[PDB]
Amino acid sequence: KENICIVFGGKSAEHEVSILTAQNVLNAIDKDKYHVDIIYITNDGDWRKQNNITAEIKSTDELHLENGEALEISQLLKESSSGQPYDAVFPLLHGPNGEDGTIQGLFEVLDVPYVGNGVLSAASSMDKLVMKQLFEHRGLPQLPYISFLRSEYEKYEHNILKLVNDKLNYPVFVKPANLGSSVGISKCNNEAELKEGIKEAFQFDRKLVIEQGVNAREIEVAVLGNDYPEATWPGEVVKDVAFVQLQIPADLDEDVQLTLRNMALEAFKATDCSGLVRADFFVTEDNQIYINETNAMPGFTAFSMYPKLWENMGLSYPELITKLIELAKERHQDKQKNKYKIDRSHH
Amino acid sequence: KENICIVFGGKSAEHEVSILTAQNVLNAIDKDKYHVDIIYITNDGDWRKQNNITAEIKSTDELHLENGEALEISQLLKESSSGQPYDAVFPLLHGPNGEDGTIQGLFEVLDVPYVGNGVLSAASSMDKLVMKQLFEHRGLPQLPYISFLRSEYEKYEHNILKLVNDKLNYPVFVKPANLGSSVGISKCNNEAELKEGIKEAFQFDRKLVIEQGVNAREIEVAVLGNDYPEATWPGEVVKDVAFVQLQIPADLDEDVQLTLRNMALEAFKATDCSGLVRADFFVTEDNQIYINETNAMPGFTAFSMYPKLWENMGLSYPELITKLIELAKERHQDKQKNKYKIDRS
Ligand SMILES: CC(C)(CCl)C(=O)Nc1ccc(C(F)(F)F)cc1
Ligand SMILES: CC(C)(CCl)C(=O)Nc1ccc(C(F)(F)F)cc1
Repeated sequence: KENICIVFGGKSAEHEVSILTAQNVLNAIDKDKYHVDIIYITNDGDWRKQNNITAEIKSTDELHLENGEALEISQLLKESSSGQPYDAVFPLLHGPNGEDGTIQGLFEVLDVPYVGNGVLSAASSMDKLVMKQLFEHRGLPQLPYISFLRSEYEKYEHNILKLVNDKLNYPVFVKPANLGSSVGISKCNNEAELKEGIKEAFQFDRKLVIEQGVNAREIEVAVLGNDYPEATWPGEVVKDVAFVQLQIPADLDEDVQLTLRNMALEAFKATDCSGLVRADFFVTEDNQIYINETNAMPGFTAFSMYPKLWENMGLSYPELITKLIELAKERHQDKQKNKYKIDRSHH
Repeated sequence: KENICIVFGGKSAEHEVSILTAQNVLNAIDKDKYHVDIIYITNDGDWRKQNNITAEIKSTDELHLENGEALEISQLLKESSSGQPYDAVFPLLHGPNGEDGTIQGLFEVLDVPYVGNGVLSAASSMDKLVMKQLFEHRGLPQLPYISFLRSEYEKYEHNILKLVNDKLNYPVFVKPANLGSSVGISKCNNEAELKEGIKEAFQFDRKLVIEQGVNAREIEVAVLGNDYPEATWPGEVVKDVAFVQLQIPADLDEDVQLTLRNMALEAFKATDCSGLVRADFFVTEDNQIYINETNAMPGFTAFSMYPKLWENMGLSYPELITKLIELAKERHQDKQKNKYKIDRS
């Protein structure tokens, strides 16, 4: 019997979704295959552990832990309640700066096996500019965009504003590079809104992307695995006004669906993901495809897109959770075996 | 006094360079201006703190190392033995196990102010493929290269080999993408050899780079800063043949030097560095410049290239160390301002 830890909470204003997701994951986990503990990180960095979750979590209130296994973070992560290391830890949260890739590094430093994306991949996917450069190199289609540092804008503003006029069609979005789904973002219908836009965004971030807007469907593909990933049929986030209602499979023609699946695997590769990614695309009325972004930590409730895309392939939510644990072990085992191969060559 | 920590040692095979480097850095810190603790990571992964280094370390043996205080990972990592929070922590080591970027993540999680590159820049510069894609986007010149995952070579070996034949001149080098300077690098003069080198590299990595080799001088530029970084004149290891004395400034045309300085600033930005990078170029006999890589954790003894390059600009080694501390504070304060502003919608 394997030992699992769910870490959730966070100081970031995603506390509640993190908690709901922990409840969803906790309730889809079979407790006779898995010995499960939880760690709740407050909006304070107080780490609170509860051991041996053996029963359905009837309420999200239950999971606002008031108490933890008093021990230090290190100790809380390096041994399961069963006395052995964890087989897999689920980081169901962003870095308590809203960051990704930070908790992964903690885990890596403590030699804790963990679910999902590694450090480079989780950090890569949270930086829109790095993400777009990786997709471009991979040959994935993207909408026109421009990027620059604050230092660049302050020196070459006229040049940069020219570049937007020459390359992008209004309306455009000004977006901070290094947030997730947050402030700083403004749709701009003209140059004067652009400049307001840049200034507001520079208040939260020193690096920006300006992207061309489009009228398109939001189409998403779930990818699962490590070295030989698989992509779901696409699903659609149905909305009458772009500014969860899911349609799975998406109403797209078959060649488009296939192209999307393949580009999802490509996106997953381009950012060197592990465990999973959700690839999010724009698909126009005329079936022009652009990749919008990958999401290394997608909504993961039982009713969320990523899990429901798998259900449609016949991978149920409990099985998806098990598959991600297995992937997590494989990846950890593989990294350690390679450490051994290298050490040995050194010797 | 401000409060500094140096973390050093680590599982990795850099263990003893890391120890020497702590020693150098320690002896370059003015103890009337700075209170200083150190944390040694043991080969087995254990953290051991030695508080309040107050004298010159004449010999590695005056460092407790494995025999410092047992240290769990916690919020306390923020805290000096003075009872003040650390102003800056030097991570003088690579990821004890994994990539680089890992102890940075840990510091990020624990809100520890740290010197040097952040998660994404430390990680992306330990990944040659990601580093090369970022260079390319910035318009930096690089030697022709191809890359692939194991899974792809397994499926498409013949096409991949043809690609090298088509796109690259031999000799070529086969490089694991991940970890630095280490195992699984081959020089390959023909296809028979390449296929051997690929096979051998995949024992240690799941992702490879194949580069066209060149005959070039290796030339380096140190950069220092956060948002308004500055680049040193370039330097070179003195060597009559290209297949430890340094020449700083390097023996190059002024204009080639200026171009390298600018390119270094560009490489710093391309990988979104903080604090510092050393940008390492190949310069051919006919002055063709190729960025080879950036190094987020460059040699940092008193005599290492990175500190010597700054010494030539008139920035002494202790001033270098102080500047890195100040940058680390500025950066940390800036993230604190941003998170505050972000969180306030
Ligand atoms: C929607 C979130 C609560 C945002 Cl972090 C979330 O954490 N999702 C998420 C976290 C972790 C993982 C996984 F653990 F599988 F890698 C998948 C999805
Ligand atoms: C030379 C090493 C021992 C290799 Cl990991 C090393 O750690 N160098 C180094 C580490 C840290 C820093 C900095 F503190 F600036 F980040 C600069 C240089």
